[PDB]
Amino acid sequence: KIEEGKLVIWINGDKGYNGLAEVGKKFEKDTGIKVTVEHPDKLEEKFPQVAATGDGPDIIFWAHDRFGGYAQSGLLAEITPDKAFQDKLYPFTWDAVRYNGKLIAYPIAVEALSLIYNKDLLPNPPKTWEEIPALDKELKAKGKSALMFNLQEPYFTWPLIAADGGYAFKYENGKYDIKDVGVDNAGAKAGLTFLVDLIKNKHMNADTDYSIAEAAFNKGETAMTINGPWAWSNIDTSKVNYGVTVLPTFKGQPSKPFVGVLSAGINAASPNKELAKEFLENYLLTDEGLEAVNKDKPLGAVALKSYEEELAKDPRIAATMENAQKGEIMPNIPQMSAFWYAVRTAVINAASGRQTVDEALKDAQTRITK
Amino acid sequence: EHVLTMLNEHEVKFVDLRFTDTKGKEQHVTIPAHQVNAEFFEEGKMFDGSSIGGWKGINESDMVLMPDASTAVIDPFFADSTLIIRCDILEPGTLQGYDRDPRSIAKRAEDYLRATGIADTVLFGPEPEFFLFDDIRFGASISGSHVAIDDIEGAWNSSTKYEGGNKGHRPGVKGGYFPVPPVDSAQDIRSEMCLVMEQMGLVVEAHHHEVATAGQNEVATRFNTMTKKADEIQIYKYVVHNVAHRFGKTATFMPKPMFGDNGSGMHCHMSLAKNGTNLFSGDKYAGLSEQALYYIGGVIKHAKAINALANPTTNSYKRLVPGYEAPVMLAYSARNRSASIRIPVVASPKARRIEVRFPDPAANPYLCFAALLMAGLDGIKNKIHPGEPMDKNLYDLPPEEAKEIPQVAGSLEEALNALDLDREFLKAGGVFTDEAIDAYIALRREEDDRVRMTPHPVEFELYYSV
Amino acid sequence: EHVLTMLNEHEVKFVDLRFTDTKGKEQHVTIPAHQVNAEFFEEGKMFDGSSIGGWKGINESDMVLMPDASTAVIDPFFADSTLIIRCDILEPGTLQGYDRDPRSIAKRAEDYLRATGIADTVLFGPEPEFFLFDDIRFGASISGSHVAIDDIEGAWNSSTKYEGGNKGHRPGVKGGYFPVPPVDSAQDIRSEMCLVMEQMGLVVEAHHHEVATAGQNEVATRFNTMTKKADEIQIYKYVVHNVAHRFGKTATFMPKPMFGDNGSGMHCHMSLAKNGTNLFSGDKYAGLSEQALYYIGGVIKHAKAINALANPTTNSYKRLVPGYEAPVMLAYSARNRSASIRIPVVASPKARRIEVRFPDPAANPYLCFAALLMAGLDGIKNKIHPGEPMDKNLYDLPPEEAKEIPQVAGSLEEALNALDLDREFLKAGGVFTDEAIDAYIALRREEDDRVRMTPHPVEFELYYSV
Ligand SMILES: OC[C@H]1O[C@H](O[C@H]2[C@H](O)[C@@H](O)[C@@H](O)O[C@@H]2CO)[C@H](O)[C@@H](O)[C@@H]1O
Repeated sequence: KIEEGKLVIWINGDKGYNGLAEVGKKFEKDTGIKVTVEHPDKLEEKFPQVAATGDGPDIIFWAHDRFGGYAQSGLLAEITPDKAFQDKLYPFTWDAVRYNGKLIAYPIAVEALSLIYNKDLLPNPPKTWEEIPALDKELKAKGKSALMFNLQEPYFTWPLIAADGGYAFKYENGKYDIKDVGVDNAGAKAGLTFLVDLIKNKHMNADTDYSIAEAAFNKGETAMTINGPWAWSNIDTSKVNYGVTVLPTFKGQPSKPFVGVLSAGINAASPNKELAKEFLENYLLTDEGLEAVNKDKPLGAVALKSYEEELAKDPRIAATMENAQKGEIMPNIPQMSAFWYAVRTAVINAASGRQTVDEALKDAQTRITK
Repeated sequence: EHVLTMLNEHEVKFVDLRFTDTKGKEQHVTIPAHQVNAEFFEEGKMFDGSSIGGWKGINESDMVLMPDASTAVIDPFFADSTLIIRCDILEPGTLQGYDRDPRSIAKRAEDYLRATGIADTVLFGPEPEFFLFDDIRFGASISGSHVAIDDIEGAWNSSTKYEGGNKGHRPGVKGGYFPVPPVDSAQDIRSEMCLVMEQMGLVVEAHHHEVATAGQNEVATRFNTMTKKADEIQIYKYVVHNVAHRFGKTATFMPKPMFGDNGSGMHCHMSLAKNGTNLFSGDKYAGLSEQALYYIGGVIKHAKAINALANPTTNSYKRLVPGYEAPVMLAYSARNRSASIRIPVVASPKARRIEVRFPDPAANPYLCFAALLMAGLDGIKNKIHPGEPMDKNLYDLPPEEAKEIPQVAGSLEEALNALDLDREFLKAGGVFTDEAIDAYIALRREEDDRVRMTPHPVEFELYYSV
Repeated sequence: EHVLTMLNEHEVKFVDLRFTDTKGKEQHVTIPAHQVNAEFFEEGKMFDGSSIGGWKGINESDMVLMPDASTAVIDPFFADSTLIIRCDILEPGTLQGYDRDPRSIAKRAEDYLRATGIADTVLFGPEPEFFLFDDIRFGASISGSHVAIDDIEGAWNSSTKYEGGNKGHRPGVKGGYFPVPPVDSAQDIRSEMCLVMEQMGLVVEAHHHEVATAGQNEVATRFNTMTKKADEIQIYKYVVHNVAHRFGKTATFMPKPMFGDNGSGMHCHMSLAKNGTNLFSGDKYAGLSEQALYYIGGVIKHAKAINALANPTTNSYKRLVPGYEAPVMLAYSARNRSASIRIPVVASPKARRIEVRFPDPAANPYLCFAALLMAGLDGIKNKIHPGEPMDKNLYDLPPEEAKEIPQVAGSLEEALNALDLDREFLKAGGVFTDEAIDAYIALRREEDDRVRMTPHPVEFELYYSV
């Protein structure tokens, strides 16, 4: 079970782990329990492995889609905030962290992808995916490109796949039907085809990853990128003149991002649960704790009503909420990990031209309803 | 993954792998649930090809059983919890899809549909009928042959002495259409079949006693996309056969078990679609699109070849005989039930479709449906016009111009021969290979021979005193 | 100690001591659990040798039953809790291991393998097939003889009158390969056999109906080291026989109970290993090591002698007859199923092995497996090359060069004679003694005589009117 009489936290590398570390600091200065903040690579993958052995962090932060699986494997402790503490948070955010009716984590923030554009190359962002090719044609003549975003993570591409009808698991009478998947239907096929055509026709490259896309927009070479709130910090730092807005429509329907609820879970294997709960509910989940974190890497829309209230007014935040509203909150069922790995292969194989769209989506469909 | 959770949710002990042979008969093999792993889904399981009729020969026996995770459903009859998973038959290494695998062939045909861009999905609504008996006996040896049918509903039992008395409320010959119980003795059983069919994913629209005495019955199910429907037919038959068995009966999908009363048919309602719109609705005859008409023309042009798959038994032709209601005239109409192609008159254009009436339940789902499609497509690609609808009368009077208008094959051999010659429309898109077709024909010719070569009881009546 | 705790954990009242005789039949004797003490394991229990066929004679009757504590398993059929413990037969005082004890012989053979250093473990994956009937009657006296088989699945019953009606869905002749129920009437029973087999330590891979009408079936189990597998075969048979009995059936492992339909075989998959690596994978033919080829050469060189153990009944030769699929051609191939040695085509080199197809389930596990090994080793030690693989055809056409290539023995006597002459490879390492071999041969010659001397029903058909 290990741990000690201290706190070890694991959070993804794209989040404000230094803001989080500033919050451990006044936990410790006010308590004697020192907090250690780490951001291992693949932590979402590494957790189940080391926690399974009874070790790992005291507290784990990830989007809520991974939590149903952790809970089913028994890796998380059931938390118990009272109705007063519960009351401070938006209720749709506690729903995201419920597995078989029990709460298995504290909801922190609401994440949705947005279109980010360079106001200096493109004062007015395109309203449609369909006018992007033309747009690229024009910029390219000027040594630039219309759009670049991470193609290696299915999370970035799902909004387009889902726009005209693709879907993960059908939500039917209080639950998700694991055998009803919409990764190979006509909307999903139209969406991926459109993407592959972008590449085919040299508007985009099959290899773009997170870093390539980020450096491109931050250096002024591409006019738009698609990313979450956590990327805003580096943009600010590069001083590009950027706007954040709704994603473009495809076939007249809104792009539909999967929405993630950034969440903090307590290792079932920790000796520190009480410490952990003090920290979360009394240090981090305050206006002050959230703001130390948000000044490091922006969180998006926060689940704490009080702070959220001050947060947006911010047009970046308003846009985040609008894309979120057109999207769908992810399922947290154990099957989310099969879905993601199947959809990850499919896109890469299709973008790389190793498989046709029809072949890629069909394999994915088969793999999932495995 | 859905499968791996169904295994835990139902505490499954076994997995029953199913597939269909060329003749259309569902086959199976079972493995313990613990043999189901990640590998299983990506590479399937190996089995001997040479064992199934008309498949691999002397040298290339081994082949692959590829589980189709979308088909997972619990078996409602087996004693120990077991999950059924339909499989396709793939060539080893290449993992392509065996030329002779009827399910692969049907899938190929759905692919070719999308490819030609004519439509994106095919809709099949077959209506298989069947019989429920109490006793079925038959045999054939050098010194003779026979067949004896028996059921508590058989009109012939009006005179039979029964242990606890003859309660005598039976459907007379051709008198089974809807007398309420007790004349209809199969209400409870038809419903169990319905409930079970639905537990297995089918959607039931209705159930009723059919025309013939002695237990002809029918369970009507909702249409579905071509390949999924053929799967449903297999399940349908399975449920019918097994519920009957559990009730102390025995069911048969033979097309004509009795001379003198109704045979069992399997009408096939069809229509095409693209992006949710019904490509068969239009301003032409009875609410049809010109596409529908070309389709009909195709079916009519290749009828005799389709027969080899839709009426694959010599028995099939004992149903398709110059009778009044015999669906043997190759024509269409919205009324004339002499026409093998009826046009349902319905209000919503969303439900416009055609009904090809000559198929029987003995037909291989897959191959029958596929052949129907391919004929339809070839009717479209080549804008084969139907001609005008027949609204006059059937085969008898007419008899004016000797009434030699189009007709379905009159014997299995004739149908097989048509299939032989008229095979191009099936080879289109590489759906059917010559080898597959030739193998199928060979399997059926062997069957045709048994019947052609074995003296028939009636021949004694007719010629013993010659 | 594990045994003494199993006694308390399952509140065992009896211990059933088991062993196998020369013919291959499992034998047993029971003692109250309270008779199991420390002594029991170190010195075993005494019993009369002279009682078992082909064992000690007139003077040296007494011998030792040595419990092998690793084999402890609960009997799933007996009414009172009882623990089964397999035993070896040891010579008294010396406590060596009786020359004629088939399990001792098999152990000796595994030892000799390690000794030659050729490999450290042998892997056997036999596939015994069997039949499940309802009625079996036979007899022979001065005035005649007969055998009558009956099963609800038998095709011949298509004409039989049954009390509650003939439900008639039966597998036709050679038509048992996979029709789903109700044609296949043994799903529930095959699974009980599986569950029970596993409760007894076996690991099941699959179960299915076999080719023949009238109840041919098969339960496929995972391979294991040679001696442990022969133990598994005995348990396997026991489970099959007893589950059948409990279901109102009767099972037989006879190789050919019916003329005109499939016999039952027991293919044997084999491979060798050392420190976890498969000594049979290589760059040679079909993924084989040159060691595998020498092994094959050995098996082929000594085939006729192996026959005396792998096909120890006159009946065995009614399965091994010039037929198409008859595994009688002494050759190897990865496709040609005319070849008695198939080479499974598999991806992982970890699973590379050979399949010797001619064995039947009547074979003594122990002696059959042992003889297969010894022949293989002698093939290695003497680098006996296989020659080239046969990929042409079987016994019929060919018929070119009269096709007199290697073949398995054509009669039991011939096989016994081969074993007589070609015994050196078996005596190697002192595994088989001359006395053991001569005794075995004598037991079988007595059996061969009954069949050779008793008039056969067919002889009347052929010669009564002579
Ligand atoms: O691409 C699949 C991946 O998507 C989501 O991960 C997001 C995460 O929610 C965001 O917070 C941000 O960090 O980036 C990730 C994509 O790189 C799922 O939460 C995750 O489970 C999934 O594997």
